[PDB]
Amino acid sequence: MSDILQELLRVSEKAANIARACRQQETLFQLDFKTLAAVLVQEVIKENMENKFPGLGKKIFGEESNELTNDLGEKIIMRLGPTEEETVALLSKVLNGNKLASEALAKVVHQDVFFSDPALDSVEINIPQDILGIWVDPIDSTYQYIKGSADITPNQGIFPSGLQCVTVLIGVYDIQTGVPLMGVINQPFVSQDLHTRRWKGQCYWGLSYLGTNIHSLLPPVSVVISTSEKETRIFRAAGAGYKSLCVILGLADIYIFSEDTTFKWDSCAAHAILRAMGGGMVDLKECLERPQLVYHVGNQWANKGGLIAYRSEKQLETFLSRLLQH
Ligand SMILES: O=P(O)(O)O[C@H]1[C@H](O)[C@@H](O)[C@H](OP(=O)(O)O)[C@@H](O)[C@H]1O
Ligand SMILES: [Ca+2]
Ligand SMILES: [Ca+2]
Repeated sequence: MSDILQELLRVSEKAANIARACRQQETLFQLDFKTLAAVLVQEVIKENMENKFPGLGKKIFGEESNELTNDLGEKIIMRLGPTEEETVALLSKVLNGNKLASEALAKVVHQDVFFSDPALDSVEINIPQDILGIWVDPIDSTYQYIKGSADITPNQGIFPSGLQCVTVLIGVYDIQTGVPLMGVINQPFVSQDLHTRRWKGQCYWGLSYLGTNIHSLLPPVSVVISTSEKETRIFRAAGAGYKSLCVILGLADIYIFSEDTTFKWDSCAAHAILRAMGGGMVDLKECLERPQLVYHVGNQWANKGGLIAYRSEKQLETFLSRLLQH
């Protein structure tokens, strides 16, 4: 429902805050750290949603485990809190007792966020909690996150690489039918002030429930196609979330992926937002033999057969016609 969606936006901003903190504070920029940040962000999302909506916390699935393996080989189960002290203790257990890295992490983990949207505040939609499943990618395009390029110049509005390709993806789907219902995409690194080195982000939301379709306000902007960097008119770009975003905003009309290296958490949130706009994601191999992606049944959680992401079915039929006449 709209309430759950507002909470998801809030925790998306907290996740973006953790992601930015790990690269803009010197002690965190010091420092496997990428999976540490990913597992931490996923756990922050999960625990916030469980605390605000009891019973939801078990329904939140993601790319990361909640277990980590420190330098000694100890398995540590990630449970934060109940407040900052035990979080600093747990982080000192994972980070070999580096006290100020632990303290900075717990400081931005437990820091309250009051990020809202007046558009979604008046929307009053209720959805029974028992039917909701959640796929979460805490940090999409991890290689661009660690690479940290800030100076990349886009091509026709599309960044081929850089921190702009990093996203936090939170998708909600129907447990029984497998249809995506709700979507949040957080872009933590959209704009950087050259003189303060501070990054401004963006967030996009969508909802598609029983014939009702709402979405966040989009900025104003033959076919334009986005492909990934290792895919084997047409632009290359990093990030599954980011390419779906290019389709959402209209920077591109089709996003094709022919490999089987995406998963439900890569595509769920974006699929829901696209669905709220008349678009969707279809199974690529299924269309070529002549079928929307579902999120309740696995194979394991990979989107086997690749995908096409589209905002307008007009463009999809045009493209498939021209495509398989060769
Ligand atoms: O950048 P591409 O070429 O679109 O490749 C995508 C990449 O962006 C991420 O979505 C990646 O997940 P992750 O970054 O979370 O490991 C996914 O597995 C790759 O297939
Ligand atoms: Ca990821
Ligand atoms: Ca991913």
